[PDB]
Parts: sequence; structure tokens; C-alpha cells
Amino acid sequence: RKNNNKRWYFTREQLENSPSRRFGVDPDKELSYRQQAANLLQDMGQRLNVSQLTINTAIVYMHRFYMIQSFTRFPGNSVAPAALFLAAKVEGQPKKLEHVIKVAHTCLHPQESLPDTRSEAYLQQVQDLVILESIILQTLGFELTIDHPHTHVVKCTQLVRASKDLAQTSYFMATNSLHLTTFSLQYTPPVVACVCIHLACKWSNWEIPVSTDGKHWWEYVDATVTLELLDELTHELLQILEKTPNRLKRIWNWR
Amino acid sequence: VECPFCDEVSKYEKLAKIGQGTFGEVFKARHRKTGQKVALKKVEKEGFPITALREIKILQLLKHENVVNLIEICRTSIYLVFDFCEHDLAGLLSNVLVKFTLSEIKRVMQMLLNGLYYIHRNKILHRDMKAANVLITRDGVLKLADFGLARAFSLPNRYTNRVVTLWYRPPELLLGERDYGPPIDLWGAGCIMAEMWTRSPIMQGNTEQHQLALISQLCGSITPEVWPNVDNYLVKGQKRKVKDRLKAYVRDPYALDLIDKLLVLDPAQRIDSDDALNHDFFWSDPMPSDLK
Repeated sequence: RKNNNKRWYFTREQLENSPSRRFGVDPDKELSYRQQAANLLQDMGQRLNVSQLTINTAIVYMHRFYMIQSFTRFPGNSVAPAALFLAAKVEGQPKKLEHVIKVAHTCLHPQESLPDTRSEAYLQQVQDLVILESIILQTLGFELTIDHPHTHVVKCTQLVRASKDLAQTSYFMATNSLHLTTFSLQYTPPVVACVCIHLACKWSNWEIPVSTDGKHWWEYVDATVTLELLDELTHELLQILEKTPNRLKRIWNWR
Repeated sequence: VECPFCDEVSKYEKLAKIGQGTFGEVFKARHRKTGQKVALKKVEKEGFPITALREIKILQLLKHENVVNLIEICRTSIYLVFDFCEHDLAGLLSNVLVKFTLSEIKRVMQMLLNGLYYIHRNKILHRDMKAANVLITRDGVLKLADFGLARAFSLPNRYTNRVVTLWYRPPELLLGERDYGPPIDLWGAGCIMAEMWTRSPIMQGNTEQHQLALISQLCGSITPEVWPNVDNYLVKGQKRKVKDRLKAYVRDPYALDLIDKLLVLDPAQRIDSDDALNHDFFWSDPMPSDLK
């Protein structure tokens, strides 16, 4: 990765003073614009048949892109398709340009119909995407290698022998933390991963036993991590989850 | 549109073309403030070339004294910026005035093998091992260069067989292997090592079949006895002449023994960078010495 190490991690005050804020987008609006872009990425990604990993990667691109650019200048509905197109290439699941354009269009305009692939209006939207991919590459300074919390969750939930249930709920937490929060702009992936495992445990009434050494499980995942921070971050994630219609239902034990 | 993390290439002053790469031209240039010399490599139908993304991703991962260093990426088009390197092994070897002692040849092979150990440890195959892709700096530091065909690997892989220049291409690939690993780069290390004395690529085929024939006329013939399971995809009488045919140029026993262990037919019996580094060739007199 073209770094350095804390270039893409921001303080809450830095998150407050975002490029969009400068052009009069309220905090709450901006959070929404992020959530809608992530939703559009997930919708497109599923239809294009890329992996959750590829979608996740595109979501981080988007998140980072908007620490530099403003939603007032680049609409989420334009950046998402370019971000996904780029991420599919980067993650080794290249999707064709016409293909991403076709799927973007059906997601954004279900009732409309794709223009004629010979029209100047269609040739132009193909070019608008290419141009936007290039703007994204340059905004991210060509740092495209993304580390996700999922990598570290997998490690832990196995090295603690969690039920499939617990591990699946954690992966779910990790994925939703990308859609619903800006954790990826604030905390390292091993930390985010601890947050997700912690909440998954609380949600499932599971307790991971203290290690023989007297070390809590998260100490094997990230040394900076404290129970205070974990509880603060899980509460934040739980709150946005409760505000997202039908989301908790997916992990709710109905028996 | 703001762009904090992508500088304009105008910071560098173009001095002289020194080629034309895969995606555009190659320039020698000068930082306008410090004078630091660098190489600028410029970058179709599917937006930004996936091949260039791959190379960039790999250059950003690999940071090591014996691997070329990508400084940054610059806009204007797009340019990859590298620390400039005056020489390349193919050039120095095709130059009669240029002369290596046994001691320096040792050093060169040591740096090369050390670079390979590093890139492999990082799950990268270089896939384009050749003298011209080995750089040497004004200060005698060897750098593996040109990762445009390189690729990450892992652990039934179906990697592309369209890999490695023909003269440096290992048996496996010529027999159609797609589940190959680091041993392909080491075969190339072998061909380059031998080239340090012969001053010329030991096996210069014209087609894959000619290459496979040439390989047999040097390393013996492809035999399920020699190479367990090879018969799963030639000459029949050939016998190993690696040490005999190079006996002339090399002379030093240890050098010949190491080259013999590099140009081994079965990829799985071919020595790796770690063991190669441990070979007595690097640990007997004259011990490896610096370049000047």
C-alpha cells in the first residue's frame, strides 16, 4: 500500500469537518449518503455476482473517497458503480464496463430501459464511468489494497472455537459495520473485528473463556484494544443496527 | 477537483526517453528541487488497465534492498515513478569491456537469490526472470525489476502458462503446467547464473518444442524416473551435460554445483532460494565482494 499508516484514519473532529460539510451537507445527511452508496454497492455486487469481499473493498473506497471529495460534487449514484468496477478489477473478479453500466442502470432506474448502446448518451455514460474510476484512483493515491475486519474475525472465531452461529453473526457484524458506520475510517480492522466479535457474543449470550494466561480473547487480536472501547463501539454499532429496518431480524433467534 | 495524494509529474523534469513500456513511454528524469534521478513509466477498453493495477499492487507490497522501488504514482495520463538505475545485467554481460571476478559474480547471485527469497516469502512470482530484468545501481546494488507480468500466488491453481520469456522458461511451463510456484523463478536464476560466465543465454530456442529439445540436450531428458509423474500431459536418449557443457566457462566446482542444482528438471527437486543462499558457493573463498 502507498501509505503512510494513519493517512486514512481520522479523528471524530476530522469526520465532522468533512469535504461535504464544507458545502453545507449536515452530518446526518452525509452518514445517509454513505449508507445509500453502500446499499447500492451491495445491490449491484449481488447482481453482478461479485463476492462480499469485492463489495466491501468498494465500500472502503467510497468511504475514503468522501474524506477527500464532497457528495455535493460527486453523487453516490455515480461513484458507487465506478468504485465497484475498480474493486472488481483489484480483487481479481473483473467485470466488463458495459456489464457494470447495465446493472447500475437497472438498480437506479428499474422502470427505465437502457439507452441504445450506439447512442451518444450511452457512449457518454461509458466514458463518465471511466473518468470517475480515474478520479477515484487519484483521490486514493492509488492505495487499493484494503485490509478488512473479516480477515481477523475468521482467525479469532476459530481460534476460540465459536459455534457456526457465533462466527456467522460476527461476519455479519463486520459487513454491516461497513454499511452502517464509519468505523473503517477510524479504527484498524483488527479493532473493528474485536467490536464485531464482542457484539456478536453479547447478542448470542456467548462468553469466550479467559485464556490460561489470564488474557481476554481480544488481547490476542489487538494489543491496543480495551474493554471500555469495545463496549463504547458495540453500543454505537448496536444503535445503528436497531435503526435499520429488518437488519437485526437476520440474526434474531426466533426459537 | 482536489488531489492531495497524487502529485503532478511536472515535479520531475524529463531529461531523455530510454524506451517505451507496455502502456506508454519510459523517461529518465530529474526531480526539480533535489536533482534526484528517477524513471517515469507512462500508463484501454476497460478503463484503467487491470494489468497495471496488478503491477502497482505488487510494487507497493514489495519493499526490499534487492527489489526495484516504486517511489510514487504521478498524474498529468499516469506515470509510475522509480528510483533510476543505470545498468542492467543483460547490458553489462553483452559488453566485452565489462568484467566480473568470481567474487563479484558470487555477490550478484547472492543479491538476486536474496531478492527472490523476499518476493516469494511475500507470495509473489516474478514470472519474467531474465538478465535484462535484473538491474544494478551505480552503487552496485542488484534490483529485481519489471513486475508487469508478476502475480500473487497461494495454495488446484490454474495460473496462466503464457509466462516467462521462452529462453528462460522452465520445463514445467513448456509441458503445460498451470499449478506452478516459486521454482519457475529459480530455473530462471539458474539460466542467469550460467550467463554470468557464458556471457550469453545458454538455451536460445525458437519455438516451445525447440526449447524443450534444447533443455533436454542440456539437462538430460524428461523421464518419469528423473521427474516423478512427468508423464501426465520429446527426446529419449539424452544424458545430463549441464556440468560438461558449462565446465568450460565456469571452472569453479561450487559455481558448477549450484547451477546444476538450479537447472533441475523436476520443479520439486529444484533448489530454492533459501538453500541456494546456503550453498558453499557463497561460503568459500574468494568470499562474495562488492561491486564497482
